[PDB]
Amino acid sequence: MRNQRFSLLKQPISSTLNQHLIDYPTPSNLSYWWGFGSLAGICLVIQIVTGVFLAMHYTPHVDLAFNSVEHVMRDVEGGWLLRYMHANGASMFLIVVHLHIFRGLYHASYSSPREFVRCLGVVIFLLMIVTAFTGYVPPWGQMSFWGATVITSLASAIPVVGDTIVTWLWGGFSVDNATLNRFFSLHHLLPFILVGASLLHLAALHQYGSNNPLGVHSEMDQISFYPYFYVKDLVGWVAFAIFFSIWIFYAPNVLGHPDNYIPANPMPTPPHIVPEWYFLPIHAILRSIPDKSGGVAAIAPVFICLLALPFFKSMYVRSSSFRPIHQGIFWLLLADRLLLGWIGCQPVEAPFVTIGQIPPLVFFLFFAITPIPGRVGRGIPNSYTD
Amino acid sequence: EAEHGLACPSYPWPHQGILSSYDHASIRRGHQVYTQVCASCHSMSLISYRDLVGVAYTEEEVKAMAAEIEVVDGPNDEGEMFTRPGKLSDRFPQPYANEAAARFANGGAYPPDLSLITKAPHNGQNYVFALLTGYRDPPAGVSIREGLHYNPYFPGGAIAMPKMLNDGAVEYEDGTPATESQMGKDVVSFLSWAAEPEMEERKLMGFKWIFVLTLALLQAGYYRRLRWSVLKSRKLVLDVVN
Amino acid sequence: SLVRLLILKFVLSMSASKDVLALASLEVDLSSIEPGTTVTVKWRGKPVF
Amino acid sequence: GGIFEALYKVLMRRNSVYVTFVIAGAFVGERAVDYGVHKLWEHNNVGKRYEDISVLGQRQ
Amino acid sequence: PVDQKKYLEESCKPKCVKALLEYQACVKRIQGDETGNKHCTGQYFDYWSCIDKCVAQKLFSKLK
Amino acid sequence: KGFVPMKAVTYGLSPFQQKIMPGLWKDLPTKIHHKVSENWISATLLLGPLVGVYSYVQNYQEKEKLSHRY
Ligand SMILES: CCCCCCCCCCCCCCCCCC(=O)OC[C@H](COP(=O)(O)OCCN)OC(=O)CCCCCCCCCCCCCCCCC
Ligand code: HEC
Ligand code: HEM
Ligand code: HEM
Repeated sequence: MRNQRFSLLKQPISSTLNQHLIDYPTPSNLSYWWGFGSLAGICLVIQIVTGVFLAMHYTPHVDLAFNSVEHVMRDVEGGWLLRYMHANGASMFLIVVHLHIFRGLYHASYSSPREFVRCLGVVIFLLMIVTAFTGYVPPWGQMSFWGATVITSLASAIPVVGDTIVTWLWGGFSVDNATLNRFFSLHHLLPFILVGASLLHLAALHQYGSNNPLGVHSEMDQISFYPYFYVKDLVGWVAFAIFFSIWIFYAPNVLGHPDNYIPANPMPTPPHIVPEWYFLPIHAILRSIPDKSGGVAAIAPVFICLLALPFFKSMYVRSSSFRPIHQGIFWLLLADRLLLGWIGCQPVEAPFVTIGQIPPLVFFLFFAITPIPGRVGRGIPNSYTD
Repeated sequence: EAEHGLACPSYPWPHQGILSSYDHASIRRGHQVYTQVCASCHSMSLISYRDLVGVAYTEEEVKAMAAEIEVVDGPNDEGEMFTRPGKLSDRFPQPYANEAAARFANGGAYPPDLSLITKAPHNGQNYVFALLTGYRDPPAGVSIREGLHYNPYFPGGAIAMPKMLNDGAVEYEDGTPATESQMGKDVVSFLSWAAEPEMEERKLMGFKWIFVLTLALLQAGYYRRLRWSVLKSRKLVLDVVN
Repeated sequence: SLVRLLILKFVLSMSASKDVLALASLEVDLSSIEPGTTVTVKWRGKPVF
Repeated sequence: GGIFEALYKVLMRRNSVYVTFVIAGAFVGERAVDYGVHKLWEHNNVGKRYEDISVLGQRQ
Repeated sequence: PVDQKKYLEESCKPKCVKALLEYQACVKRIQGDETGNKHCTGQYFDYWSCIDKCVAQKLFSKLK
Repeated sequence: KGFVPMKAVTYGLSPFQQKIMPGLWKDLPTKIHHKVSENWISATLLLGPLVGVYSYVQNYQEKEKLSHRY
């Protein structure tokens, strides 16, 4: 009530920002692994601004797209800076979100009462993948054309509806101008849905507070957000800016394939077709099966397991510090996931078939094993008691 | 192990380094070599004439050189396609009328565009140089179909274009012995400039802002420690043993 | 300094480009016309009275 | 030292003076680092510049 | 004029005399090829990789 | 989302009365030794499979290539 005003920061106009940014209580022992959500928010904002300024000089037609990109880089003041920021900020954004996901896996942040947050995160990941893949096409190089062909013709493996949905997706009989213009419109639209999903994700987290490197109750020792975690976020942002600008200014083409500087030519095929570096685990899992239906329907278990982790209900200790075996399994899963990433960029013959078929088995044994520790360790107090 | 093609080594280019720039005399001589040997079948079509002023020629030289050639222009009041000499805002002329003619004149092989030829393959600079200077005698046991030549730096072992860089194929205006290697070096320097005309501005901005942002990182770390000093040295008594 | 750099660069990206500026100086031929009447001619992007 | 205290008393009893000080420091440091990097760039690689080609004016 | 590059390539024989003699053994072994589809391309690549690596750091000093 | 009655006592000191930087580089070698001794197993388990698979693939490829020769 307070029958006369005290502060501008507690008035109705600034109540929301104050309560959810300035005075919000957080645990006091959060480490540097809790900054990547804000860092990814800044990455998304950078992508949106840079894209809104690139889309003032790009023409979506098969005759003009390549030459309009080169016009941007050669004839507009600073346009090379815009293109390099966009094409490398996509990679930075994926890097940051991968680190975020593995943080969530380590300290077991999916468990109760925070499974709505995990499910919304998985949905956000799907939107991210779709947006990046749709937007790798508009330059209209060789890899754009052939990657679109392979991935979007992988949808005719489905039973009877297959050819119909592929032809409806392509807007015709092959990947041509209609697909280009379609994908441009989808690319301009999806990131705003990404923004909305991010805000919903944050509200869902703020309705219970965050976890901590201990995984215990944390309502007795909390500090506000400003100025104690604002300065830590600041340190993170400046280090990230140094890294990003090392990429932009002194090595802007290391993270791409050289073949996209050759205009699309539907008759000759490249000898080694791959997508970007952040789709290679899925790509390896997908080619690991000698069957179209099995290969396509093996991605579905990946997302089903990622979306069904939170609902096992016997484990009682969250943080992996007090869980040696689950910690070792975490590191071994990380190694196996890197191995899938490396395999996804190789030719398909010996000795890569076996090494492409076993790591999927390990990647699924991870999501199968974890409830077994849940049960076998629920009864641990009764054996080790003193 | 013949389908991939030989590997081109790494050479110490004068434009490599974090604080290195283009050698503009090499750009001049490379442009001369291109316009007198290579423009017979290849084309640039991305580089205009005005790009050269301030980079390898003064303005008047480029103006006269562009006024050498003839290009077409849109309809008059009559409705005809006439021709008039070139200007500063024209692009490097093409030797054929389309790709079909290009394949017809070379035996079904299309000679590509050289604007981005360094960025487009793997390890551009060294690949182009060793490709030019790499025609050699085929190894024992292999043969090449007539109308083709051998080069280990090509994936397949057999290439279509014939060797051009030969001692005395051009005559410079500075008095440099036009050896095959000198000509190849100048050509590669010219092509690298053509592909990446923004390199020097890029490197200047990069150096400046990396330095400045490192200073800001130092300041932010101090700020952080100063704020957290109060909690991180706090002492509390709690009244519990185990 | 960072804020100024980014603002100025984004603002300057939208100004007239080198390709457009190259096409800004030339003249064409003009001819006689009937007493007191008008027929325009063609130039860069702008007519002539 | 005492110079820090003197600077503190000179500049920070108000705030608009602080804003002006920050702007001035920015638009001086920018120029200083520009000069330094340009000079080092010139020093590193002598003879390669555009005004160093010996035949720049012999195509008349 | 005379090419510097070929001069250095013919200079670097002592560096991979071993690869040279290996290729010589290959060509003497294949001597008498009947059906074709026999060749010494691997030793060829080894030899010319040796020579190129020898010439790489030395060549550009001589040029202008 | 609530709080608990606590009963504790705390003392603090002002920010401007204590040395800030010298804490980073105080006794680095013992901290490095502690970190290594604590996380050697995690490092081993992370970096083992990569090395094993890389060596195996290299060996297989070189053997196959050298067996295809004439
Ligand atoms: C790729 C194709 C995908 C197609 C769909 C595939 C779905 C596979 C999912 C398999 C996982 C099983 C899901 C089961 C959900 C319900 C299970 C459950 O335990 O709910 C019960 C629980 C509360 O009940 P409880 O108190 O435990 O029981 C009382 C007994 N006396 O309920 C709760 O605890 C509440 C938890 C709510 C948080 C989950 C809400 C749903 C997930 C949100 C994501 C959806 C957001 C999408 C946004 C865009 C929409 C298009
Ligand atoms: C006889 C006309 C002609 C001349 C003149 C010519 N080329 Fe070629 N060039 C060709 C043809 C034909 C091809 C296509 C080769 C093929 O597809 O097998 C080609 C291809 C190339 C390639 C592509 C090689 C690859 O790996 O794809 C490069 C690089 C190249 N030329 C460089 C040059 C340079 C540098 C010059 C100037 C010294 C030059 N060319 C002059 C006919 C020519
Ligand atoms: C645009 C993408 C994303 C954004 C902007 C984002 C942002 C955030 C932010 C700001 C937080 C709280 C601050 C913090 O804890 O660091 C958070 C928490 C969390 N996020 Fe995300 N995130 C994204 C993607 C993802 C994905 C893909 C996943 C999982 C697959 C995920 C899982 C989680 C989890 C589990 C938490 C809980 C935090 C805790 O345990 O304390 N996030 N996210
Ligand atoms: C409003 C939002 C956005 C707009 C208007 C936009 C616009 C564009 C445009 C016009 C291009 C083609 C120009 C070029 O390729 O050089 C492009 C390319 C691209 N976009 Fe976006 N973009 C947006 C957001 C995003 C986001 C959020 C991502 C990733 C998460 C993304 C990823 C990419 C990628 C990877 C490319 C490929 C460029 C290349 O590899 O050369 N974009 N974008």
